[PDB]
Amino acid sequence: EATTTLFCASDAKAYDTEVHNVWATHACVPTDPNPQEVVLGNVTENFNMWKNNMVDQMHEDIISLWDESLKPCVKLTGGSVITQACPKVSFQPIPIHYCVPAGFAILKCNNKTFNGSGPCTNVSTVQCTHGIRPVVSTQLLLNGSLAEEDIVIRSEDFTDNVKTIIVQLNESVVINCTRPNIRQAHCNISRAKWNNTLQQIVIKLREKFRNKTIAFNQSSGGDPEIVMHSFNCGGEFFYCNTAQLFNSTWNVTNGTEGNDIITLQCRIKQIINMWQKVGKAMYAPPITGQIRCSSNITGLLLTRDGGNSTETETEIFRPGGGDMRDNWRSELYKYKV
Amino acid sequence: DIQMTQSPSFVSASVGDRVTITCRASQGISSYLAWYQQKPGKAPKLVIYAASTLQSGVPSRFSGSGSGTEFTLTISSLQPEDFATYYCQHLIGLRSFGQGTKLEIKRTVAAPSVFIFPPSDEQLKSGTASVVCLLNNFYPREAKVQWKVDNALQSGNSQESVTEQDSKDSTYSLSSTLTLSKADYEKHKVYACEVTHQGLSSPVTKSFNR
Amino acid sequence: QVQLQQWGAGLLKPSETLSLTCGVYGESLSGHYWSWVRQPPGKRLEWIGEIKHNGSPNYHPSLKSRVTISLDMSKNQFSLNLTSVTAADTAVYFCARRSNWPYLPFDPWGQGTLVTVSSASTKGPSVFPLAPSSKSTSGGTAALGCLVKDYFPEPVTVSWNSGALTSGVHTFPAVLQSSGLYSLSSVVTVPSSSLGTQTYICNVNHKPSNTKVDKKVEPK
Amino acid sequence: KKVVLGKKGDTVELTCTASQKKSIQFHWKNSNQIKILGNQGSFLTKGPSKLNDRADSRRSLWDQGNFPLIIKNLKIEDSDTYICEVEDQKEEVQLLVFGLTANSDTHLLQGQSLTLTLESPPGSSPSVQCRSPRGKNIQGGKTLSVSQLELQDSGTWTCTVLQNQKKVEFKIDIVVLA
Ligand SMILES: *[C@@H]1O[C@H](CO)[C@@H](O)[C@H](O)[C@H]1NC(C)=O
Ligand SMILES: *[C@@H]1O[C@H](CO)[C@@H](O)[C@H](O)[C@H]1NC(C)=O
Ligand SMILES: *[C@@H]1O[C@H](CO)[C@@H](O)[C@H](O)[C@H]1NC(C)=O
Ligand SMILES: *[C@@H]1O[C@H](CO)[C@@H](O)[C@H](O)[C@H]1NC(C)=O
Ligand SMILES: *[C@@H]1O[C@H](CO)[C@@H](O)[C@H](O)[C@H]1NC(C)=O
Ligand SMILES: *[C@@H]1O[C@H](CO)[C@@H](O)[C@H](O)[C@H]1NC(C)=O
Ligand SMILES: *[C@@H]1O[C@H](CO)[C@@H](O)[C@H](O)[C@H]1NC(C)=O
Repeated sequence: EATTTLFCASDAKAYDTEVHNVWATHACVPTDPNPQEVVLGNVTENFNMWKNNMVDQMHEDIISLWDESLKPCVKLTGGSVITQACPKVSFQPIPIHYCVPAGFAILKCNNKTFNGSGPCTNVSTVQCTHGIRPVVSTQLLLNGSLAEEDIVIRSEDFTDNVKTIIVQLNESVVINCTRPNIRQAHCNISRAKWNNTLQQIVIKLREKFRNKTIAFNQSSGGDPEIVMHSFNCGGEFFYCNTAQLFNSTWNVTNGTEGNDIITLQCRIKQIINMWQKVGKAMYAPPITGQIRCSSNITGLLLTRDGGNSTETETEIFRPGGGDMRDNWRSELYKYKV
Repeated sequence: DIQMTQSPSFVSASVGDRVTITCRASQGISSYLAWYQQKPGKAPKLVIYAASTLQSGVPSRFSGSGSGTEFTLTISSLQPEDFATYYCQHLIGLRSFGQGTKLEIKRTVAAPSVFIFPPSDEQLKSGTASVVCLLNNFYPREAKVQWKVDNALQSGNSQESVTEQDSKDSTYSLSSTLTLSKADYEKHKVYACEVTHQGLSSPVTKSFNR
Repeated sequence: QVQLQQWGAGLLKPSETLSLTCGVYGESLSGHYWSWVRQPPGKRLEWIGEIKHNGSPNYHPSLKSRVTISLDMSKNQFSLNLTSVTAADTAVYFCARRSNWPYLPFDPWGQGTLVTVSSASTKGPSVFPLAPSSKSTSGGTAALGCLVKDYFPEPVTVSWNSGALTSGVHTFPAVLQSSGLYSLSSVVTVPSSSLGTQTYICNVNHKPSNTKVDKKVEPK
Repeated sequence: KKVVLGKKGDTVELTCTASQKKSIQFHWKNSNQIKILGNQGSFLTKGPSKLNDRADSRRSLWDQGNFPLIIKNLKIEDSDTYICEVEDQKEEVQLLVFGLTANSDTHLLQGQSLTLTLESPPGSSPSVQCRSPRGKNIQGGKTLSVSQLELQDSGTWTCTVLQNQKKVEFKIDIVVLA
């Protein structure tokens, strides 16, 4: 195990005046080496996604992006007020391949069903990572990587209810958020497909907790970026209520909603809470033009309640998130420098 | 956009002397820099990449250092072949280069041989007058040429042409063509070309009467 | 070893298209990028763009709407398009190979191809004498020459006495006039005592219009 | 085993200082390991507790290495052992809220009695010492009674409850007609 400053790789377009392409062109390289990954037969290697120094470096890179990219109108940080120009700019995350310099190497776990922590009896040697988009969101991981086999749930400690459960889906669920043109938005999720998706998540949770009843609930409360599904779509911050998504009971039925497809009440806020460090930030009014963005729910961030005393009758899970590091561990769990 | 400025733009050093050219960047670029050697009528040649990593084949006398904004390309001992134009490149981003630094041979200062040639009678027939001022065999290259028609400073109506260093005495040669119209030329009298050079104790003026 | 050769039309006109092709000999196009870099007369280099074997190009911001780089994987060659060229496009275009990270420097390079965009029409040069004089005798050294004015395109060859005279000859580089035509002056320094005993004749040739001129320069 | 006393209807702040001056991950939990309040980077998260709508923190001290547990509108049933899990470590603090009410709320007369009642949780036996606006002192356990009230007893009484070396203050307005 070692730690060195890694570089990155992207198909960034210099001619594109969008923040991700501009930054990547100025701080990355098209690459790549060919053709495959050097497989290591009969070699076991231990991994630890919940302590990978790769995520920390990436986290600082994602932050450094927003700093020179989205310029807020007002910035409140530790009793400090900062006002500045806030021009609107195209904002679309671009896949980034973090590569290792000369001298070191990157071990990749080929095991399709890998929890992220433990022995891996099928590793390899890669020069750089795969396509990883800087998706900043909460509750629902967007535009990530699907599982090659079954859905996989991960947690630094399933026992500790204060920990996050990084869920990976094997089948992507499409979500359509559009602002018609008032300044209000709404999202669309196939009720049929999303159902079975919850089913799959349930049988996995029920499996990890020997024998209990799985029941989803809305957010227990907190900040608007935690209570609702917060995400960036076209340089705008959306806050969509997902009380309809996480409201089902598993253990023989309970509550089924219909109406063909699910529609979530959403809205755009100018005053948001910074995800980088502690503080707030106000931005410019919504764009007069229309905003269409269709994303892909390939992952979920859930938090378990449970615990207390006197046996168990049922478990409860809620849409979690917040720490964007969890969003990177869903893509960098099978890598090791 | 990041700007790449090199300094100096014109280095005068004798063979065997130690030379060091710098390249400043407007913004931080870590170690994404390269250096190239380009000779007249030829393509640039990769000297040192990764700011301090020498290219395969490049002599040991070539070295590089720096990181962030300030960079340096140093040659321990110069050789007759080393004298050329060097460029610095931002390996990424817009891949912008620098204005380049031209390294040339040094010799003892020599005062220019100033001459002036009035337009020909045959040329005045077409309807154009070209007055030429010649600075023959002079060093250094730096020299100021001012045109004066009836004791009036000219501007925007003259061009200069400098030759390369002579293979022998290593000197320069500059010409200055004051282009005027047939009418404009035949409505004045004196035509002088004041020359200012380091080898001269005072500016020398050569003029003629039409 | 690997060598990058370049061919194509150098002399172009406004609104026309630039089409240059760079051939590769000694190496395949696989596993390597191929970029074009131009350099305006007396200016810094400029990265135009580079294409990958996958087909995904990467042009320069201000040149995307014109530049188009492709790949001829059958002949191991790549081209460079440039629609609607102007006077600001006059430069020497190069072609270089760009390896993969961490190795990024452009290498090898091409010999380059000089490109000039002008609307001027082919015209023969006019040779005017630069007669030596007494008010030019600098230390027993008189100066004389010929004025090759108004000609297009470049270049022009100027010699003295069929090549017999070479010492003291200074043929200044061609200059671009505002009339779209080029101008050149070829001077030579000779002993003043040999002005009335030695003959001096300049030889100018302009193949683009087949114009040879042998004019004698007599003092006044 | 650090004890803190609070008042019914008031606000209390439970300190949780880290080893370093940096905003990190923390979480507050009661005796039954019930999630009360924590964080996820730079956001605030609340748990499924009865103190949900009455719990908050001062995020302006997070970067300074402090993650307080502020509980407004305190209630008797909020008496429990609260733990702050930060840096793989646990800080334990016990919270006791009592309360003290008089015998009546109507205006009393001179020479009349005034009884004070201390409502305390099971397992605690504190000590109350109240003082009248004239200086009249009285001490006891659960119940305190003054035989007669003077005209100078009219005003604000100050009763101090002592528990686990700690002490909380109570002020009661008693009006004695002339
Ligand atoms: C995903 O999982 C579902 C349910 O377990 C299964 O039916 C399907 O084969 C899996 N594959 C996909 C399509 O990736
Ligand atoms: C979302 O948009 C896709 C097209 O990208 C469409 O096929 C799908 O039906 C939409 N889903 C919903 C729930 O409207
Ligand atoms: C989800 O399951 C319930 C119960 O079987 C049912 O009411 C609902 O229609 C199901 N969802 C589908 C069809 O996606
Ligand atoms: C979730 O919250 C709702 C609304 O308060 C409540 O009805 C339900 O019991 C809670 N628990 C579950 C498992 O849904
Ligand atoms: C997900 O990817 C699609 C296509 O690249 C993009 O349009 C969309 O904005 C992405 N979603 C988010 C939340 O960035
Ligand atoms: C979303 O999911 C669909 C179905 O898997 C897929 O075809 C599409 O490429 C995915 N990505 C985006 C950005 O929509
Ligand atoms: C490239 O551009 C040239 C110039 O316009 C044009 O002739 C040609 O069709 C284009 N395509 C190819 C394959 O060269």
